[PDB]
Amino acid sequence: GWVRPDLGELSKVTKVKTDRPLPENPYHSRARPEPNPEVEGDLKPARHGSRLFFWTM
Amino acid sequence: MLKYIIPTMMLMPLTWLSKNSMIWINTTLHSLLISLTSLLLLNQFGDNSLNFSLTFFSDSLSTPLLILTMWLLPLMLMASQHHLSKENLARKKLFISMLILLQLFLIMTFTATELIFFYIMFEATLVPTLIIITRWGNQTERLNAGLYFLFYTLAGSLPLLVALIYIQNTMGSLNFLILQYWVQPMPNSWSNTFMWLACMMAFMVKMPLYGLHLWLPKAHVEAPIAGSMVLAAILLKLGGYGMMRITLLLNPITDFMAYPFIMLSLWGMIMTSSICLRQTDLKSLIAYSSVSHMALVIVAILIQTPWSYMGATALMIAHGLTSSMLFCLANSNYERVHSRTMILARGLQTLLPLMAAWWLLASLTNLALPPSINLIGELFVVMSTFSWSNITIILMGLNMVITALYSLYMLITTQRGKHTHHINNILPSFTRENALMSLHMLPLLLLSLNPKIILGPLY
Ligand SMILES: CCCCCCCCCCCCCCCCCC(=O)OC[C@H](COP(=O)([O-])OC[C@H](O)COP(=O)([O-])OC[C@H](COC(=O)CCCCCCCCCCCCCCCCC)OC(=O)CCCCCCCCCCCCCCCCC)OC(=O)CCCCCCCCCCCCCCCCC
Ligand SMILES: CCCCCCCCCCCCCCCCCC(=O)OC[C@H](COP(=O)([O-])OC[C@H](O)COP(=O)([O-])OC[C@H](COC(=O)CCCCCCCCCCCCCCCCC)OC(=O)CCCCCCCCCCCCCCCCC)OC(=O)CCCCCCCCCCCCCCCCC
Ligand SMILES: CCCCCCCCCCCCCCCCCC(=O)OC[C@H](COP(=O)([O-])OCC[N+](C)(C)C)OC(=O)CCCCCCCCCCCCCCCCC
Repeated sequence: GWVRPDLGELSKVTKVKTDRPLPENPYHSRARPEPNPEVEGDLKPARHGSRLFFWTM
Repeated sequence: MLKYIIPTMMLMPLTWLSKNSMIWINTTLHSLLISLTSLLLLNQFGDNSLNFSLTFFSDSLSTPLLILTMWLLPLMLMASQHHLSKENLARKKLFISMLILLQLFLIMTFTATELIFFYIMFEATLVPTLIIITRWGNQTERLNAGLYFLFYTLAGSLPLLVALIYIQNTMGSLNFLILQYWVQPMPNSWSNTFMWLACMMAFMVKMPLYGLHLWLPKAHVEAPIAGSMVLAAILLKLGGYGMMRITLLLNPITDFMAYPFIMLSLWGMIMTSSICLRQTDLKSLIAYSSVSHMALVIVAILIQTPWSYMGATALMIAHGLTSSMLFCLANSNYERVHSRTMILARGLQTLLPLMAAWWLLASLTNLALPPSINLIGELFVVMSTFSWSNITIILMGLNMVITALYSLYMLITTQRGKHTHHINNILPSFTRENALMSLHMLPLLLLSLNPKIILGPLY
């Protein structure tokens, strides 16, 4: 009573019902480094300008 | 200080839009108006310096140098308009532009509130001076003299740039007003020894120090007359101004770093006056006299007492006027005999009596005749160096004897004796020449009446 698969069937992506748990960390990665802080705030003008030796703007 | 910078820049369209017969008269007139306006800087106070802006200020040291600088431009235009009479109109306007631009650099060199602005203006004053010497100088040696003038100053001043940027990174500022209150003691180390050298050797070259003065009797001789006037009257005093600013920061290491340079200048004022005793070139005699006079200003800054600073700034102003007049007298004879040889034209009092009176008065101010400010500055430096060490009176007195000797030897050689027979193009003194001599001498004599405006920040 076995039926041979048609052209296209054995390459289908099928879904599998399992009882084992999903691997939560399969790469065994350690804790990632904390990122650098983002920039926040409103952008104020430069305090007394460029501060390049005598340039007052 | 912007009310003096803007008219000096407006002298550029005033000299390029003038009519071709009017380019001397207009620049002379309006530079005399700027020199009249220069007297507003005498708003000085006993406690505070006249502090204009974040960029410009003027204490009682920079103010006489400013008034002398703004007074020197019309006199340079009067001195230099006869030998540049046959010049192209465009090259004549370029010469006047270089003079105006050198004044423009100097008047914001002395008023620089921050020290790297002082450095930029201070080394900016090389370029119009170099162009004047190497372009409108007369003989072959002007190119070599421009090389020596450029490459002593930059060799001295490029360590000064690293020193000032180091102070900018350490103190946080090169504002002189802030550094009057944030100055820290500079202790003994080799790092601070080379700090002292980098802060001082540029100004030692510009004074000039004895042993480093070899740019000067070629740059002052091979320049034209306006170049010789500005080099003798202002550009040597840039060095003393920079010393009096920068020795705020160099304590207490100056109290033993000064000894070799005090020896060099106390012996150089003897040796260069002795050199003046045996000069054949009159213009070189005035050059080595300038070295001999600036040696005392170096000693007075390095001993850093109040009497020494007062005498040094008085002697700087007095020597500016006196040496500018001596170069102009030398030019007044060079435009007749076409030679700088001092023994050639003799007996000139028999031919030019009032010009010989101007020779007499400039030789008397050169030998520091009281009550001239020459003698005031000379005398205060001698008081302070005597309080420094009692044995320096030997060198100061021997210098004064040799100074009187070469001053009156110059006078007797050029003016007295039998006149030279084969010279017959000795014209009478022009009104321009006598007016130039009087505009040097009469402020120098009127400053004996009220001498407190040339005695610096600590009168
Ligand atoms: C209602 C709406 C409208 C309202 C309008 C209100 C205003 C009405 C007037 C409108 C016009 C305004 C014009 C500009 C304002 C004045 C700026 C000024 O004087 O700054 C002083 C500035 C700092 O002095 P301050 O006392 O602290 O400030 C006073 C003000 O508060 C200055 O204010 P500040 O604190 O904001 O200044 C900012 C800052 C202040 O500066 C700083 O923080 C210090 C750094 C300055 C530069 C240093 C460079 C050093 C190396 C270069 C050396 C150059 C040598 C000089 C030139 C040589 C020949 C080209 O300036 C800069 O960063 C700009 C750089 C310098 C340019 C100045 C403007 C020039 C405009 C015209 C150019 C014409 C040619 C002039 C010659 C070219 C060079 C200037 O001084 C200088 O820069 C010295 C030079 C003088 C500047 C030029 C004078 C302007 C007028 C020129 C007319 C004559 C031309 C003659 C013919 C051409 C030349 C042959
Ligand atoms: C603010 C108001 C001020 C008012 C008062 C002004 C104070 C004095 C200012 C300057 C004075 C000298 C300028 C004139 C002489 C130079 C040109 C010349 O040779 O003329 C000869 C000529 C007459 O001779 P000439 O026979 O026709 O022709 C000349 C000969 O070919 C050949 O000539 P020569 O060899 O036969 O004759 C030259 C003769 C030759 O004799 C000498 O060279 C000997 C002089 C040195 C030894 C004696 C004096 C020693 C020191 C003591 C005096 C000062 C202190 C006194 C106080 C008491 C003690 C503390 O020298 C004199 O006669 C000069 C007399 C005045 C001497 C002043 C000191 C000069 C010595 C060098 C500097 C010394 C330290 C500075 C002293 C500063 C005092 C203010 O004179 C005139 O035509 C005069 C022209 C106009 C002169 C105006 C002077 C002031 C102008 C200032 C304008 C702005 C302010 C407004 C006030 C105006 C008031 C009038
Ligand atoms: C006129 C011609 C001759 C001009 C002579 C000019 C002066 C001579 C000495 C100049 C030394 C170089 C500039 C030093 C600037 C000092 C700044 C500073 O922070 O110093 C402390 C610093 C200290 O280092 P630091 O600042 O990194 O460390 C902090 C300070 N401590 C050490 C306390 C922790 O000094 C130096 O780093 C080195 C200073 C000496 C450098 C020697 C090299 C130059 C040798 C002399 C050359 C002279 C000209 C020769 C050519 C002439 C023409 C052909």
